[PDB]
Amino acid sequence: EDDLKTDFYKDLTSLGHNENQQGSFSSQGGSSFSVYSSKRSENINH
Repeated sequence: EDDLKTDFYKDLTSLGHNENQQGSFSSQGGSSFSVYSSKRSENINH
């Protein structure tokens, strides 16, 4: 007699992620008064 049995099992999984997010925000507020005289300025950035 000769018997010969053989198994080869291979399993491969690859997972990839690339994520890119940008946000840039700016707001301005201004009031001006002249002759009473006043100047008023506001600026905000995020």
